[PDB]
Amino acid sequence: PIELLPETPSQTAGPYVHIGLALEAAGNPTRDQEIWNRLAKPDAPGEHILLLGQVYDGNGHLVRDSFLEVWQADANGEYQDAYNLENAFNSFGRTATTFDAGEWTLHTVKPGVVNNAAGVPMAPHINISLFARGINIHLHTRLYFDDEAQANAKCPVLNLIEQPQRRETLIAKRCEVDGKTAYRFDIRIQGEGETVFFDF
Amino acid sequence: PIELLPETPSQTAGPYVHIGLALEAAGNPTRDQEIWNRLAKPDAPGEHILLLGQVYDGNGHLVRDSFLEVWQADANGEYQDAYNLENAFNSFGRTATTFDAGEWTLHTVKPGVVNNAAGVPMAPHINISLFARGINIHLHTRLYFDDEAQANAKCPVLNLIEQPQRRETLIAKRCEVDGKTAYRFDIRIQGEGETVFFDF
Amino acid sequence: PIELLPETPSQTAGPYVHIGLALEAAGNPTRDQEIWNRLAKPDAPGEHILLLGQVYDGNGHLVRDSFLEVWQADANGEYQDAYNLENAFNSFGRTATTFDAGEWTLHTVKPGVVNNAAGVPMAPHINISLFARGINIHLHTRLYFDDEAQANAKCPVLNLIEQPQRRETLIAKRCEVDGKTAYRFDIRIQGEGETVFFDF
Amino acid sequence: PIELLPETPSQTAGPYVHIGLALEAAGNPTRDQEIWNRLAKPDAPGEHILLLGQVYDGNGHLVRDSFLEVWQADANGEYQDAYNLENAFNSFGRTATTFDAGEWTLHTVKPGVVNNAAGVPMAPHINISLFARGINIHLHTRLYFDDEAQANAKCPVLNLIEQPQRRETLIAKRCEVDGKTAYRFDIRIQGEGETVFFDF
Amino acid sequence: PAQDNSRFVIRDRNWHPKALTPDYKTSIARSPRQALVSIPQSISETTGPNFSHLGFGAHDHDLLLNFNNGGLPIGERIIVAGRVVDQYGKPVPNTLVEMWQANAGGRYRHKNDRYLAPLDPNFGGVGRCLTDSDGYYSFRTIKPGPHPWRNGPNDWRPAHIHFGISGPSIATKLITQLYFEGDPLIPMCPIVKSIANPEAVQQLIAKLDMNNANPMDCLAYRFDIVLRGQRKTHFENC
Amino acid sequence: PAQDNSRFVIRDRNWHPKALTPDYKTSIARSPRQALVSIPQSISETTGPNFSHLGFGAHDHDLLLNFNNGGLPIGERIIVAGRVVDQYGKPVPNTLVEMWQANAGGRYRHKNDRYLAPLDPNFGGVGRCLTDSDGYYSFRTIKPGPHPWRNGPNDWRPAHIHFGISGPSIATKLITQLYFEGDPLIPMCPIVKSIANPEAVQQLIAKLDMNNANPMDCLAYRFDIVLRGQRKTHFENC
Amino acid sequence: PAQDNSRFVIRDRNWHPKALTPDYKTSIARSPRQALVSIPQSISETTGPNFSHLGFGAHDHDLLLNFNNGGLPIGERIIVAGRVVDQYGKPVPNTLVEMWQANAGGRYRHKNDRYLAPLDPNFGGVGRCLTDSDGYYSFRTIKPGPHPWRNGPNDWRPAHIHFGISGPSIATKLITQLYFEGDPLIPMCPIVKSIANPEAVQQLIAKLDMNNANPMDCLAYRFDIVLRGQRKTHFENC
Ligand SMILES: [Cl-]
Ligand SMILES: [Cl-]
Ligand SMILES: [Cl-]
Ligand SMILES: [Cl-]
Ligand SMILES: [Cl-]
Ligand SMILES: [Cl-]
Ligand SMILES: [Fe+3]
Ligand SMILES: [Fe+3]
Ligand SMILES: [Fe+3]
Ligand SMILES: [Fe+3]
Repeated sequence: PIELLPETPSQTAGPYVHIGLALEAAGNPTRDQEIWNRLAKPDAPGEHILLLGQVYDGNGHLVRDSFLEVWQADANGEYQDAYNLENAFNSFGRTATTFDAGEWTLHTVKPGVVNNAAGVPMAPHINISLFARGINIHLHTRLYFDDEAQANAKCPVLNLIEQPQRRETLIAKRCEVDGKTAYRFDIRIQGEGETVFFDF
Repeated sequence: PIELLPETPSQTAGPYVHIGLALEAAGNPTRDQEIWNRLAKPDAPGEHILLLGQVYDGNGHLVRDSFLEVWQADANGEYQDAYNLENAFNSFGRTATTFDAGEWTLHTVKPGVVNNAAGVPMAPHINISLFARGINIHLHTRLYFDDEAQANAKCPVLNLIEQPQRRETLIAKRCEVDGKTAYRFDIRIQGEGETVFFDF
Repeated sequence: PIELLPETPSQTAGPYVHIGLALEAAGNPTRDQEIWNRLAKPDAPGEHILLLGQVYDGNGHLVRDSFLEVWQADANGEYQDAYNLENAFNSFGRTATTFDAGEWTLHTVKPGVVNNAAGVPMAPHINISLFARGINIHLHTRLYFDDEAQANAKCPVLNLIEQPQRRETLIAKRCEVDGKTAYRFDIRIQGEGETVFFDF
Repeated sequence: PIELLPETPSQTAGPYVHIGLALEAAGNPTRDQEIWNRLAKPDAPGEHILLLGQVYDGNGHLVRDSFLEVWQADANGEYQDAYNLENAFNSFGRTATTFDAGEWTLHTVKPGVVNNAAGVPMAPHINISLFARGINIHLHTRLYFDDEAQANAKCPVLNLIEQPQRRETLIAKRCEVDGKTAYRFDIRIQGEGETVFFDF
Repeated sequence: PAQDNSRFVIRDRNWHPKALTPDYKTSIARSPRQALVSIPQSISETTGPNFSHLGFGAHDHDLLLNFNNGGLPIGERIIVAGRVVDQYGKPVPNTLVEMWQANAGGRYRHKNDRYLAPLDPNFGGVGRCLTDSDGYYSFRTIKPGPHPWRNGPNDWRPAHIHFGISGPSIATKLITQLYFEGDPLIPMCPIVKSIANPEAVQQLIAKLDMNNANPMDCLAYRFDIVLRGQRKTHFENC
Repeated sequence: PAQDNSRFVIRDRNWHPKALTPDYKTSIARSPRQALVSIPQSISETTGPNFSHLGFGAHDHDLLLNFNNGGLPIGERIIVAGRVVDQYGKPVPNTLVEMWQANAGGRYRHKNDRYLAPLDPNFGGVGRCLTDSDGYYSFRTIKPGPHPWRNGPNDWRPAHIHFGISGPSIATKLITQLYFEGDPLIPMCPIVKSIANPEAVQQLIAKLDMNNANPMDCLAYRFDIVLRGQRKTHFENC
Repeated sequence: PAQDNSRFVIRDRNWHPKALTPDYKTSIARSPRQALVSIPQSISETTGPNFSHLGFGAHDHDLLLNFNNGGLPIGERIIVAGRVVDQYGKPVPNTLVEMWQANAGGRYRHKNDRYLAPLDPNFGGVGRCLTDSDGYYSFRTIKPGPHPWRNGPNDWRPAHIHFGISGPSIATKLITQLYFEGDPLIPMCPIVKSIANPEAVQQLIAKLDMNNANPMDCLAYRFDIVLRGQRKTHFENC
């Protein structure tokens, strides 16, 4: 059959990933421009939200060296690929877990609705790629919202998860933090309540 | 050493097994004669019992597409191999789990006692073979009866299970369903309370 | 794919074929029982006929060393395989061309009708296998009759010959020889008027 | 020496060519735009001629399933490559032989004179490519006109045919069909009067 | 009634696919994690149903006609034939062979198959056949099409026909899949590749069988099945 | 109007099938017995039709939809794609590629095809496509079935799709047949084997192209075509 | 009467010698130039004579005694024996095997053979035998000598015995030639070499069979014959 060039194989990001990708968190000086955890300036359109979560291994223990990259639509359900720290909104960002609490945060707006390739609406979601020492190839997941229950029930991506109980693992829990809408999204890499991870 | 012809290797029965092996279940028209779940006509000797059970994967979720084949002695502890839908009794039957409830049912008699090859009586039992999507070679098990404790305690096959706790996974639970004697036999393919599976 | 034992390959019958297969024509003594050119004793049922023909090479020259084997139905359209010189009729016979005139003869009855495998009637025919020096594998043909024109036009074997002009090569010409119905069937192995030969 | 990529090898067009290449002929519905046998709309410059011919195999029998492609200059001896069914004239056309008569027809103009690569005028000609069941790679030929004897006598392509007698196989015969100027061009693939075929 | 009079060669469970074969995703949660418990063979294991007297319809083995809704099914007409023998090379007479498959387009006639290739109104997908006294069975069918499925993101079953064979005992009963000679999907399938030995995979590939074809009519494939070797008991309880 | 400005590498007529190839019976009486007459290339040979402005319908390249009688055709859904280049490896843009084939069952929609496998009411069998500016074409179709034919007494065409490609001149025009990877009928066909070189036969075998497949939808095969090399004239009439 | 209840594996006509094999000179003018016309098998083709009740003389298989004119023939006393099977390996019982050959000096007892080697007054050179219930036949004869012939200017047939075998039908009937292990005339013979495939030629070579020899009496050669494979009809007119 047809064989193409083989893809360069993945390797773990490693414990020192913060050196190249999370300069502050490593303990090192930052350059003038950094890809980080603020996708929205205060002036961006949409509902402003705080996201937070922790990451657990198969023993129930915090992953304190993990690195997350996210990709989401703006409030209109459009992806903004022209990355610029002058933008009020960027669709892409990066965050990491603190070596102390093991908690990551992101400052963004709630994404609007995007259709799948067949034109069926997907519930509002943030695409997540998880990297860390011990993780040989990054894990893809989605963060959906518990105040979108009715949209989530019709999502054609959520519905590809065969067991309804596993879908729960993708639903962030809404709260309030210092007067701002916030959601917690914890990730369990392995075991009881293991978070659904995607291949695409 | 001596090598014979190799056995044709097993493959999964796959999700659509019912269409070749359980025609009603698929949404399909049946033929005039089918191998199904009624082992005893109402006039067969012995105690008429309803058997039922559900099947669980390693995440505790119902296996709705499983297919079972059963082989058992008649009330007199003899194996009736001459399969014929005119017979009062057949030792062989097939059943499957419904795509909703996930429950299978068999209509049969309690099997009489049968001796092993050494002449040692085995407790009354139904031989089961379990097939499904994701099961690459079928799983062998036995269904024993909780109202045969004395016999079960002495079965040379049950006594081959090293841990006593695991023996209990093979003991069907007596009840009544609409006034008829019934037993529930649940199977757990994997994990907590994993059903004992045999090789022979 | 499936490969069977290969068939033993053909070789020419050779010029001296008469030694083993046409004992008289070689110039040698005959055994008490010989397979030869009388398929019908005077008492056989059906129209008694004389068949004759010559065989030509690609240059228009007589093949004086050729050997023919024929196979035909009796007058009822039935093949008689129990070969016996006590029979009034045998379905099989052998003849050869004289080294002098180059002419073969057969004494037989006109065959009745036989259906093909799909139940369509074939015109009356005699199956012929031609052997000779220079002929590496024998040539299969059929002798049909010019007094069966309407049957011949519907024959499903004749109709497999794509060109109507080539069908003519298979039609024996009726005559009278010493008061007996006779037909001439000449064979042209190669060139102008080349006789149709079959593979089956 | 220098080897280039090899050309994709030819295969027969096969008996059902018409269905891909001559939709009417197969018994098939045609599309809105088809490449067919009318090279000149009634208003094209030059002399309007009907071309017709039959095709013979080596046994003298009609080739009823043949397909021809033609390429010719307009009346002014220029090649019109911009194919368009709106055009007064196209230099390209396709035709085929009917499954009954075995005759093809083209509606065109007489081509004007064209020079070879050395500047030498060639006699007026239509380039033909012939395809059919049993023709493994198409046969190239030329159709010249019997009323251009002076030009034919001087054609640098006709003069490449060593034997004069063979040149005549390329000369179409002028007639009238229902008052219109016509020429017949028969092709003999094999044997007596075999048509000259070209390699270039 | 059936008797304990034979023993069956023990399975090689490294020849058969293992239970856990993670590229075949559904096997992850449906494979036992405890070892199988070996038990000696007794009358319970060494007998099984004989289906000689089950009532077979005239077209039970012929898929070209067993789902007739006023035409022939579309697709490549084929005979699928072979012999059922045991490991000693002994024929398995009067045994039940069953089979099921998708239509020419890879569409299964099953409510849970929502693949967008259409159903065929003259094709059901099921057949059965008892082996004759020399071990032979045959079916007539249409060659099934490949079928995409929700395993990896671009996974396709090779063309395949599912087979179930009873044999002389419940110890010999087997479900498997037939594949077709030269199909380039075969080495890419995580169900095929649940079998670790490439020589085991070869035993599942039917061979084009020109000698068994009906000219102008249908091709044919040859698929022979080997069930566990059956021997007499010897030197038992002495 | 077209100009004489290019020359085409001479054909290797031992690479292409010869005219006389007797196992392919119909070739016996339809092959010339005289040698072809070589002629130099002139404007007559080195030009040809450009089909850029022929009016193509929306589904001319899509056999799943170009014969719609109220459903989808039955059989294996496939994309057939590739590139047309010349022998120098140069792309052949805006060239006419045409194709025709039997349905899933090997039945041709042609009055003279009386093979007993049924017609498919949503399948015609014809497509056309102009190559894009980089030499690429593609079709969507159903994979054709093998077809028996009256050559030898048990002869079967491999699954195949006929192709016609115009190229830049009548010198480059070509008709051929595509075959499919792994088809065990390929080495047995007297039409394939009209080609004497096995490496030439390989150039006609389309490869399964998983990377071009639409998941849950259709597979894909890759078939690239090489037309005669085109070069500039050099050192002519001096 | 005979019945149409069997089919015979189609002949491989590139395994057999082809008609036109010009080095064997007589085949040039005695070979058809048109394609053979394939026809399906009917009862005409699939039946044929059975010679069980042909009367055999006590010496019909024994060329040392069937031309007795006062003594034994001169030459190497040999048994020629073997089995007649079909391509499935099935014995062909009660079938007619006929044979003829030159004497020890390569001279045929035929008016047309004027070779200067003398006739043997106790050798005729014809035999026949019906196979037994297991497919076996045997002959006792003298090993024939090579034979010069007017083909090339110095052509010699290898030592050979002509065989004719009927089999169960006119479709299986075969005439061939036996050659002898190690004869270096074999690769030089244009009749032998009418067969293109050297593996086919090997099938015609009888092997020295010491196990079948009579000590102090005669040697033995083994020559097995494979006729076209016979099967039952299946799925016909349905
Ligand atoms: Cl659901
Ligand atoms: Cl006709
Ligand atoms: Cl086998
Ligand atoms: Cl390429
Ligand atoms: Cl006698
Ligand atoms: Cl005997
Ligand atoms: Fe590192
Ligand atoms: Fe399947
Ligand atoms: Fe000889
Ligand atoms: Fe074709």
